[PDB]
Amino acid sequence: MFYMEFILSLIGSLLLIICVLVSVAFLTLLERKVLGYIQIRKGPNKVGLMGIPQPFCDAIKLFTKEQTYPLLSNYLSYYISPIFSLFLSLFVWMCMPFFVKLYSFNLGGLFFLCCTSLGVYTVMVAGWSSNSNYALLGGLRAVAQTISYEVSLALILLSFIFLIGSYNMIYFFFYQVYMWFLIILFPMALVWVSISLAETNRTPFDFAEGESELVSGFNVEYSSGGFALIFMAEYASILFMSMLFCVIFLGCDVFNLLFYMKLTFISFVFIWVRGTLPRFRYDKLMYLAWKCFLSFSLNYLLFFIGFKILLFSLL
Amino acid sequence: KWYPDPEFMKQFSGPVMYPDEVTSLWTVPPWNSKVTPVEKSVRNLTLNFGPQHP
Repeated sequence: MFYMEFILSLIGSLLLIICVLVSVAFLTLLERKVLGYIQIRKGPNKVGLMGIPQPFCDAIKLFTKEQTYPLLSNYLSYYISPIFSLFLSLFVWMCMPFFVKLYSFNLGGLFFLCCTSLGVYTVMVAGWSSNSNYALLGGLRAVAQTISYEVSLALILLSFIFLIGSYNMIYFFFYQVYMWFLIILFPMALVWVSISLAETNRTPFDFAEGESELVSGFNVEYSSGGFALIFMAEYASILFMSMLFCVIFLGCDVFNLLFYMKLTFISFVFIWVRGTLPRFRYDKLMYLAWKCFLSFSLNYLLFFIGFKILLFSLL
Repeated sequence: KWYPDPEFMKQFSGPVMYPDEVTSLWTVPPWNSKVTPVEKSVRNLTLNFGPQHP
């Protein structure tokens, strides 16, 4: 009955939270192994049996490591941002689609836009709390990157949204029931990888945390426990985008293991980029954001709007 | 004949034609009424890049 409904809804949310957290913490190893073999390294195979408990080992180190809090009175404000970031990276999951009702969450695309937007405030205030020009430059560069890409991200969404005829994500499954949707929108997939990669701040768009240009960007002044939360937040983010890529382009077959095979392959693909590409410049990226992607997205918008008008004409 | 003389032209010409303790104090008559900006010194940001830096 009714309270059966609510109890399960909370169990599912809680159950998903532990899984996504343990997955991303455990996924970190797969980055370290996989990148280890892109390079001709062997990757972690030392601790436990073949480095399986490597990420648990990492967490124990961090939580034991003290919290080298910055200048005297910043305690809270420096302690806020990691919470307010890991929260977004997790809670963004709850809109993800199921056939087995977790929610009746409509406007899921809008909610995606919103959560992906809120990352700016976390990084920016984090740098501001740190109060170190290195951290501050990182935040500004991080802010500019995310804010710029959201513009293209929105219009890109709309192409799919029109092609499915609603904002409810679930209809991606019904429209993909015959033939996958990548093979229709191939260029969008490459662009969407880049947009997703920009959001999660991975390379080639690695300006926010980065290395060798800023020490760690905003992350530079973060002690252990805060750092662990930021680091987990980023990987919860990289997984979610991998899921969103899977549900849009590659079948949305939530009740089929092949969907989870596809999750791993896409998250692998993110790493596959990590070990291959070099980094962009500031300005060249902004050209790529406004002068290249926005034009691209508008054309497809004007292309598919006509197509659906023609489609509506036919039926 | 009396003609408007510099005394008569000094009747006006304050920030207030009946100057008081404050208007008579400070005066700002830029005749053109178009005062050019005066450039400031925009000190830049300093970064001790390196040594601890890849």
